[PDB]
Amino acid sequence: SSKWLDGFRKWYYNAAGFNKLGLMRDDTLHETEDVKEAIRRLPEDLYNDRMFRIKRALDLTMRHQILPKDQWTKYEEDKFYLEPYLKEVIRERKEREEWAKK
Amino acid sequence: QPQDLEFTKLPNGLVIASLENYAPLSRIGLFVKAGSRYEDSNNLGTSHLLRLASSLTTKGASSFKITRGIEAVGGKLSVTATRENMAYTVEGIRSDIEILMEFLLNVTTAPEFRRWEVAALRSQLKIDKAVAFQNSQTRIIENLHDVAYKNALANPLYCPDYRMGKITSEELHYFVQNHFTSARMALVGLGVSHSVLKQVAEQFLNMRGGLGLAGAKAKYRGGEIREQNGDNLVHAAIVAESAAIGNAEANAFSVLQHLLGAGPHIKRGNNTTSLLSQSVAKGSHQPFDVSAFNASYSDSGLFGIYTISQAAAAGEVINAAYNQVKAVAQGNLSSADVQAAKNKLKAGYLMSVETSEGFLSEIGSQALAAGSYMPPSTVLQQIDSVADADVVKAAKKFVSGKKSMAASGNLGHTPFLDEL
Amino acid sequence: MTNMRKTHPLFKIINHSFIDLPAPSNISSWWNFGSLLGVCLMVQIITGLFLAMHY
Amino acid sequence: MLSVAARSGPFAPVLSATSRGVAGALRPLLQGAVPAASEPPVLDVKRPFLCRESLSGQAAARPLVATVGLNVPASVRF
Amino acid sequence: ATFAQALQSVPETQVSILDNGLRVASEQSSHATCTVGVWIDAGSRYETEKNNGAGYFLEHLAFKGTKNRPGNALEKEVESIGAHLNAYSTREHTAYLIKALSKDLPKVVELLADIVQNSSLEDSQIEKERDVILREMQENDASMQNVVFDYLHATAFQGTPLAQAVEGPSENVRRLSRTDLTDYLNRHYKAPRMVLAAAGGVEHQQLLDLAQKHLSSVSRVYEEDAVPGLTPCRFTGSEIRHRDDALPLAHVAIAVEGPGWANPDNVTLQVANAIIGHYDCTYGGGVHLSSPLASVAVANKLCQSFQTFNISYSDTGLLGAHFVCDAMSIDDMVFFLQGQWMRLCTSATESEVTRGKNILRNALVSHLDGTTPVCEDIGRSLLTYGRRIPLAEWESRIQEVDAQMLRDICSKYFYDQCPAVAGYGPIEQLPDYNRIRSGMFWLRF
Ligand code: HEM
Repeated sequence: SSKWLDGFRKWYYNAAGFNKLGLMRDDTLHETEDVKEAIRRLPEDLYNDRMFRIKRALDLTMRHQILPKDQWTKYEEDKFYLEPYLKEVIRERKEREEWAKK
Repeated sequence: QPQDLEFTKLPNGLVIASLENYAPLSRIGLFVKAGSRYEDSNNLGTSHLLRLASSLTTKGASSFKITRGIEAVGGKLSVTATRENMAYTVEGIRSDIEILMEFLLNVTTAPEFRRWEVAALRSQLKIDKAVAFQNSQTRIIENLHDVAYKNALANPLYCPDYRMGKITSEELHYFVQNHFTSARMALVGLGVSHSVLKQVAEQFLNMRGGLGLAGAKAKYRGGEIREQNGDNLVHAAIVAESAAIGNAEANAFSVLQHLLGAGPHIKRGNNTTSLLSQSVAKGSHQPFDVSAFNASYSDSGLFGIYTISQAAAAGEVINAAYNQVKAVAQGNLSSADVQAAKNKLKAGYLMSVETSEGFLSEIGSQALAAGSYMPPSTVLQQIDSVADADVVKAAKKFVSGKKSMAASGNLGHTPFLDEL
Repeated sequence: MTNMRKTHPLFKIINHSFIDLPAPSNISSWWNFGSLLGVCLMVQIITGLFLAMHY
Repeated sequence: MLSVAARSGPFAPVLSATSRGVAGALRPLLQGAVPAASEPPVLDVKRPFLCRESLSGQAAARPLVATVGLNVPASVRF
Repeated sequence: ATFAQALQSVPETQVSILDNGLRVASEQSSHATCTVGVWIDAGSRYETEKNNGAGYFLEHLAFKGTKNRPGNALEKEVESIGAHLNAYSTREHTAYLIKALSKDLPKVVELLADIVQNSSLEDSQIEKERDVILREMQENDASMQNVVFDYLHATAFQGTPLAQAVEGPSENVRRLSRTDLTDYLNRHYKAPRMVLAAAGGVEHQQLLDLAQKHLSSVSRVYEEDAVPGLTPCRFTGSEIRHRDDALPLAHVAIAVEGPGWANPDNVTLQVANAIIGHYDCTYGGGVHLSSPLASVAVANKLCQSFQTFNISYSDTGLLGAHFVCDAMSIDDMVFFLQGQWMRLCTSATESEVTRGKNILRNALVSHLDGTTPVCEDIGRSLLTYGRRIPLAEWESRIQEVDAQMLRDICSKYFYDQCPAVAGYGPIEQLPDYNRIRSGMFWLRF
C-alpha cells in the first residue's frame, strides 16, 4: 500500500500547516547545535531565502493570517536543502564521539 | 644495508625514489612541481592557501580524522614551499607508516576543498603572512623578486592583502587539477621499501595526465624599489641575472658566492676569509653584515649583494661591497681563496644532506629538476672542475648585467642604481 | 570546555561581587564593618522568623 | 600662469591637499567616511641587532623557502 | 623489520678514559662529515658571585687567538677548510664544537685541544668583548622569553648559585679582569670534568690517538688544593611579576620543582608533557588538535602560544609551562592549564598515555638526526648520567609507562605543590599567588 502511505503523507503535510505560511520543511527544524552548524555551512543565497521565509512566517503569525492558497508551499516543490549539510554534521559529530569513546 | 638508491620513472612520468636504510623512523615526501611561479595575476596567493589547506577534509578522511590520526601515532606532516615547487612530507614510525602514507595521499591527491573550510582558513592565511613578514629579509627578497622579473617569478610566496577574503575553493580545485599532474611529481621514501612505494603510486596517483600548464619563461625586468619604513638598520639587495640550474656557470656562481662570503663559520667571528666583509670593514666602524645572495631556478637565476648597514652609513657599505666585486671581476683574486671557497662549498653541500630531511629534500629536488639521482661524490667532483676564469667570468657577468635593487629602511643616505 | 564561574548567568554575579571583585589592598578593619552589618541583618531576620513563630 | 594646482586643469585637487580647522558655512561635497576596516594581528617584539656580532648571519644568501607544519610552528629560511 | 631491532641496530657509543681523567667518546656513522666537541662541566652554577660572568666572557674570548695561533690566524684555518665552529654555555655545561669533514679530523682535534688549553687573553680584547657583551645583554633584554626564563630561575632558586644567569649582571662584566679569568680556567678546565665527543665518520682509534697526542697535558692537579663541590639548590615557591603595560603581549611561566637528571621518573614526566603538548598561532591543525589545552585555546582564541618544559639540573629542575597571550585572556588560560595538570593527576586514561608515549618515541628518536645532536647527546650524557644511555634503553623505559604510574608521578610532582610564577608584560589579570596555589588541588578529588 505505497500510494495510501503517500497520500496520507500529503494529507499530513497539508495538515501540519507550515506550508500555509510559505515555509519549507527545513525551516521548521529546531535550531540545536547541529542544526545551527548546518545553517552556518549554507550558501548565502539559500541563507537569505531561509531568513526571508522565517521573517515572512513571523509577520504572518503576528497578524494571524496565512498566505493565499496559490502561494502555499506545494509538496512537490518542497526542497530538502538542509539534508546533506545536516547529514555531514551528524556524521562528523558521530565520528568525534566514537573517537572519544576509545 | 643501504645497498643503493632505487630510482624509477613510471611510464606516466611519475618518479619513485626509495632508499632502505632500516632507519627507526621513515620519512616519505611527495614533491610536486606546483610552486608559486605557476599562478598568473588572476589567482595570486593561491599557493599560500593551498599550502595552508593540508588539514582540510579529503575524499577518504575527514580533517578531524586526519589530525587525530597523524598525531595519535606520534607522526608529523609538513609542507615546504618555494617559488618553483612544493613538498608534502610525512614522517613517523616504520610500523605506522602505511596509514601515514594513506593520509598523505588522501591530502595530496583528492582534496574536497569545502567553502566553509577555506572561509575559516583565510584568517590563518593573514596571520601566517604577518608572522612571516616579521623578518625584513623576507620583505626584501619578496620585493627583489617582484622587481627582478616581469612575470612567472614575481608572484609572491605569500598572499597579497587584496586577495585575502577573495580566494575561492574553485580556484584551488583548478590549481590542483592543472598542476598536481602525474609527470610533475616524485614520491621519495627513506626507511621504506620500494615495492610499497610502487603499490601506493599505482593505487593513489594514477589518474592524472602529466603535463598541465607549462609556464611563462620568467622574463627579466630590472629596476629598483625603495621602502621607507623607518627601521634601525637599512637592508639593501642589489642583484643581477645569473645561470639557471644545470648550466656550467651555476657552479661557478656558487663558488663566487662562497668566495665573496655567504655566511659565518665562527660564532661571533670577524669573517677574515670573506672578501666583502673585509672590504667593508676596511673603511667602516659600525655594525653591519654583507653577504652574497645567490638563487638558481630552472630557467633564470639571481646573484648579487645583500647588505645590512646603518641609516647614515649605507652608501659607504654598498659602495665598498660593489667596489670589492668590481675588483674581483678584474682578476684581482687569489687562487688559494678560490680553493678555500671550493672547500667551503663542498662542506656546505655535504652538511646539507647529512640529516634525513635535507637528504629527502635534495633527492626530491634533483628528481624534479633533472629526473635522475646524482651521488654526492659526483657533485663534489663537479665542484672541483670549476676554473678560476669561470669565477672571473661570473663576476664580470654580474658587474656588466642589468640590476634590480630592493631597499628598506631610512633611505636618506642609501644610494641609487644610476649613482653606483 | 569553559569557565563555569565566569560564564554561568547566575554565578557571574557572585563572581563579579564577592570572588573576583577588585578591592584596595590597604583597607583597614573598619571595611569589615558594613559586611558585618549585612550578616547582622540576616541574623536578625532569622531570629525574628522564630520570634514570629510563637508571638 | 602660476599657481601650479590651478595650472593643472583636471588634476587640481590631486596635486594639492586642502583641509580645514574651522568648518565653513557651505557644506563640502563628498563628505566621506572611513569604513570599519580590519586590524593587523599583534605579534611579540623581535630581537634588535645593535652590535656587529649579532648581525653576523642575518644577511640573506639563498632563495627564500617557507615551511608550514601541522603541529610544528611555521618557519622560513632566507 | 620491527622497531626493536631497528633501535638495536644503532651503533654503540665507544667510551674510553685517558690517564688524566679525560673522557673520549665516539659514534661511528656512514657520513662524510663529522662533529667533534669538547664538553666541560662548568657553568653559572659553578660561580661565587665575584666571577658571575666568567663563562660567557671566556667563550667570547675563546675564538680570538691562542699562544700558538695569535689573532685571527686560527680563524683562517677553520674557514679555509669549510668547518663551522660553534660554542655555547648553559647554567651547568659548556660546549666548544667544530663540524667539519672526515678528512680534517686531526686539525679539528688540534684546534679543540689548544683552544681550551692555551687561550690567549689580552686587555684590549678584554675591553672589546666587554663592550660587546654589554651590547649583547642590551639586545637580549628585548627577548621576553629569555627575560621570563631568567626571572623564573631567579625566583625559583633564590639565594643559590642556580639563580644567577649565564651572562651575569653588568657590574661584573664591567669589573671582571684577567686574573679572575685565569683563576676560572685553572679551577674549571680539568680532565675529570671534560668529555671529547665525536660523531659521524670518526673511528674511535684515530680519535683516541689524536686525543692522546694533543690532550695529554691539561693540568688536572688541584693547584689551590680546595675541593670544588656542588651543593644542592633550595627550590622556593615564590612569584616575580614585572608589570610593564607598554609591551604588546604578556609572557607567563609557571613551574614546579623537577626531580633531576638521574631520576627515571623524568621519562614519565616527559610523557606527561607530551600529553599537554604545545601550541603556536601558526599551527596548521586547528580545533582538532589532540591536546585539550591547545583545542580550547584555539576555540576560545586565548593564547598566542604555549609550550611545556622539563629543565633538569643535578638533583633539581624546573617542570612547567610557558605561555604568551594578550592580557584579557591570562587568568582564563591559567585556569585551563591548571585543570590539565590536575587531569594528569587524577584522570589520565590509557589512550592519551599511549599517544604521549608515541609522541615521546618519535621526538626522542628524530631529535638525534644528524652528527651535531648525536654529539651533543654524547657529551651531555657522559657529563650528566656518567654514561651514554642507548636508545633501546629509552624504548624500554618508555614502554613500562602506563596510566597508573603516570598519575602517581603526576600526583607526586604536581598535586598540592607550591609553584614558581614569572610574569612579564600586561600581567594585571594574572592573579595573586594564592589563587594559583589554590589551583594546584581539586576540592572534588
Ligand atoms: C524580618 C525580620 C524580623 C522579624 C520577623 C522580627 C520580628 C520580631 C518580633 C516578633 C519581635 C518581638 C519579640 C520580642 O521581642 O519578644 C521583635 C522584636 C524586636 N526586633 Fe525584630 N524582627 C525582625 C527584624 C528586626 C531588625 C532588622 C531589627 C533591627 C536591628 C529588629 C529589632 C527588634 C527589636 C529592637 C525588638 C525588641 C526586642 C525587645 O523585646 O527588647 N528586628 N522582632
